[PDB]
Amino acid sequence: IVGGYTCGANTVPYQVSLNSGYHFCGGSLINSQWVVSAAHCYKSGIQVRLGEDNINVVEGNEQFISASKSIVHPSYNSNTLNNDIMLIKLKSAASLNSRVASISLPTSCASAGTQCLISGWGNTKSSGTSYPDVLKCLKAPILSDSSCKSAYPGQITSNMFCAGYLEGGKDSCQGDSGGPVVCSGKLQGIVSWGSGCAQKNKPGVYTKVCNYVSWIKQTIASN
Amino acid sequence: IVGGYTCGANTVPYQVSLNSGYHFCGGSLINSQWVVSAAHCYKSGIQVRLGEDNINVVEGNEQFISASKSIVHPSYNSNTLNNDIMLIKLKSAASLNSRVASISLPTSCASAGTQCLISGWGNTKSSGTSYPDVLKCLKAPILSDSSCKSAYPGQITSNMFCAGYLEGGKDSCQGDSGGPVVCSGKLQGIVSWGSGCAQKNKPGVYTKVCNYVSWIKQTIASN
Amino acid sequence: SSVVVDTNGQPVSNGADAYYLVPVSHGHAGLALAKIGNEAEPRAVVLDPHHRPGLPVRFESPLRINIIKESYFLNIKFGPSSSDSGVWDVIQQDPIGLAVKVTDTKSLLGPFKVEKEGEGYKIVYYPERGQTGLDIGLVHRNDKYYLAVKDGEPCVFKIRKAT
Amino acid sequence: SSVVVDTNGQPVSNGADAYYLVPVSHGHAGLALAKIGNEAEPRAVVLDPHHRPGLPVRFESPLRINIIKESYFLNIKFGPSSSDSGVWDVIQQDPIGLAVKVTDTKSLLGPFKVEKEGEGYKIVYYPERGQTGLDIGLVHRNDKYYLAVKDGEPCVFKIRKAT
Ligand SMILES: [Cl-]
Ligand code: NA
Repeated sequence: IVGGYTCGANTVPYQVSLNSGYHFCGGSLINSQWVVSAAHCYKSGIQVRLGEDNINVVEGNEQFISASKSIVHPSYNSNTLNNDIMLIKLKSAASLNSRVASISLPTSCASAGTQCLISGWGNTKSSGTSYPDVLKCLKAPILSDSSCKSAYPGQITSNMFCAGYLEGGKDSCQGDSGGPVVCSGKLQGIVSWGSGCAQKNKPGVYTKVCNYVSWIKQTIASN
Repeated sequence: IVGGYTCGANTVPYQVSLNSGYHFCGGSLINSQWVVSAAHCYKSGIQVRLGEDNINVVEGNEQFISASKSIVHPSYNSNTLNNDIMLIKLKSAASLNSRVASISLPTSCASAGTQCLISGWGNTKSSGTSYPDVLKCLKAPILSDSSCKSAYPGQITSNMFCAGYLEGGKDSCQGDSGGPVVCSGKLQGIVSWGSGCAQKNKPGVYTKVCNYVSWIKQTIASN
Repeated sequence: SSVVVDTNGQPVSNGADAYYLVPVSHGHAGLALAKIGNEAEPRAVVLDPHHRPGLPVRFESPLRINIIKESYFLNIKFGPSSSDSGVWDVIQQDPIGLAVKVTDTKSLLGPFKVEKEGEGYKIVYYPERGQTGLDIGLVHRNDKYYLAVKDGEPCVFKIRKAT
Repeated sequence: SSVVVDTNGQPVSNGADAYYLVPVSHGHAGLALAKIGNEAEPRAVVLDPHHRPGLPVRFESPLRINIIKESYFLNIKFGPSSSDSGVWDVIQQDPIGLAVKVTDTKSLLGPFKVEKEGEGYKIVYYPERGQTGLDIGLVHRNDKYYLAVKDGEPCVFKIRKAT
C-alpha cells in the first residue's frame, strides 16, 4: 500500500495472509471456514494466517490454518486477467476474537465516488521497494467504469473495477494481491493488478466481487 | 518414527522443521545460522521452525526463520539417491536457549553397534498412517555395511549407512526425511530413504555425514 | 522439481492416501483391470467407460518425505500402501504393445514419474532411471482404452483425492 | 503454474530485484548489447563471450504479487525497475531473424514467460497471449550469440540474483 497508514490491531480483523514459507498474497475471511483471494495467488499447500498485524513476529493472537480446498474460478483466464478470484476452504474453523472476524458479501454493487478501505502488507514505495512489518491501510474512491476503461483501454472487463487516484501517490501495490477492498461494510473488491503503483493516470484494478456472489454461495454450499 | 517415544521439550534442541505452508521435512541446526537436511527436501522459499516440539500449536519458544540460501550438494543424483544432503543458510541467526541449540559435526565416522538417536514428526505406523503432534525419538544402532548391502542389493553407496533393526518394528518413516541421526553427541546421519517403514530386513538408510564435513565447512566458509 | 498436487490444491502424498486418476478428455471413464491375450485373470490397466470413478492409486517412493515431486521415481499401485499387489509395470504384449499391467512384486524404486502436462498430469515410464521417459497413452480396443506406451500422445489426468 | 526460482532457492521477485541470466551450455558468456543491421547504437540482446556475468534483468508483471510464476506474462528489461528504457521485445531484422532487441516503451503485459527447461529455465515469446509460445535461442554471428526465436532449441539459463 503506497501512501496509506498503519491500520492498527483489531481494525481489519477479516484480513488474512496467504503463506507457503513466505507471505505472498492477501485474502479476506468471509466466514469461519472460507477465505476469498485472487486466482493468480493460487499455490499448492497454502497456509492461511489470521490475527496477524506484524507479519514478522509471533504475536500469539495468531491462528495458522491450512487450506483443505483451494478453488480457482472455473473461467479464470490468465491471458486476460478476467475472473481473478479464488476460494479457499480452511481445514478447521477460525476461532473469532478481537483480531479475527469475517466480512460479509455485498448484496449490491458499489457506486462511483464511494470511499473504500484497501489493506495489505505490500510494497509502500512507488519507486523502489520497502515492505512493512505491520498491516497498512488506505481509503480510496471507486471510479466510474468509463474512466477505468480510459485509463486501461482494451483490458477492463465487466468483472473488474478501478479505485484510487488518477493523481497518483495513493494505491495498492506488489504484495497486496488477494486483499480486501471494503466499501459500506461489504467485501466489494479483491486486489488484482495495475500499471506500476501509485502512478499518475494508473489506478488500481480490482476484481468486482458483487458479480461473483452467486458463485461464492453455491461453491460454499456444495463443498 | 515407528516404535519410538515422545522426546520431550529440551531433549532434541537441534531438531528443526522445514516448512512451506505445512511441515514436509526435518533438519538439524549445526550452528546459529546453518541447517543441514536432505537434498530431496529441496523446495523454494523454505521456512525453518526452531524450538518446536508440538508442530501444530504456537508454543512461544518457536523461532520462524526463512531460508536465504538453500544449497543442494552439487553431486546430488535423483536417479541413484546418492549424496542426499542440503545446507540451508538462515536469513538471520537463531537465538540460542534451552529448546534451541546446535549439534556439532563428526570428527570421525561412526562404528557398527554404535547407538544413535533418530528423531522426527513422521508417520508413527508401519502400515497405514498416523502423524504425531509432538516430536518422537528413537534409539537405533548403526548396522554393518555388509548387512546394509544384503538388505538393499545394488543400492548402498559409500555415502550411505543403515541403522535400526532387522527384526523390524522400529524405524524412521515418511515425514522424518532430513532429520538428524546423532551418535556419540555428533551429527552422523540424515534421514533419507528405505523400503516401507519398520519392515523385516528393510532398515532405514541415512546419509553418511562424516563424508561431507569438509564440504559443509568449505560451503559455510564461502557463503 | 515441483510438488505434484491434487484437484483441491493439496500436495499428493507418498503412499498415505489413494487418488482417482480422472482423465480430462474422456470424462466418463475410470481405471480398471481387463484381460489382454489368452489370459484368465484381468491384468491390464485400462480406462473403462463402464467403471467410474475407477480404481484409485497410490504413489510410492522409498524417500522418507510425505509428498511427491515430479522428479521422484515412483511405483504406482492399486490397493493398500504396504502391499506388493496391484503394482503397475510395463510389459510387451500383443495386441496392445508396451502395456501397463499389474504385478505382485514391488521394486525399491519404481519406473514411473508423474509430470505436469497441459491442464493436469501425465504418467511417464522409464525403462531405466538414467534415460528419457515414455508417455503413457491409450490403445483403444474392445470399447476400452488400454494404457500403454504412446510417446507424444499422453493421457492427461487430474488427480482427485479419494477422501 | 510453478514459482520461478533463483540459484539460491528463492522465489524470483516481481520488479524488485535484478538477476543475471547465466547460460548452462555457454558458461563464459553473459548478456550484452550489440549492433545488428546498419544501426549506430547497439540494440540487439546478445550473449557476449567478452562479457560476464553480463547485464542483469528484472521480470515484471502488472499483477500485485511479489513473486513470478511460469504462467505470468512478463516484461523483461535491463536497467531499473520503474523505467521504460531497456525493455526487451522481438523484432524481425536481417541478418538475425526474429531478434530480441531493447526498446524505450513498456506494455502493461509483456510478451514473455519463463518456463522450466532441463536443468534451468528458458525465455519464451508469445506474439499474442492466447497462442502457443516460441522458444528464445541463439544465433551465432560476429563471434557472438544473438538471442532470437529458435523454437525447439531454447537457450537454458540459471537465474542468479545480482545480490
Ligand atoms: Cl511448489
Ligand atoms: Na493365466
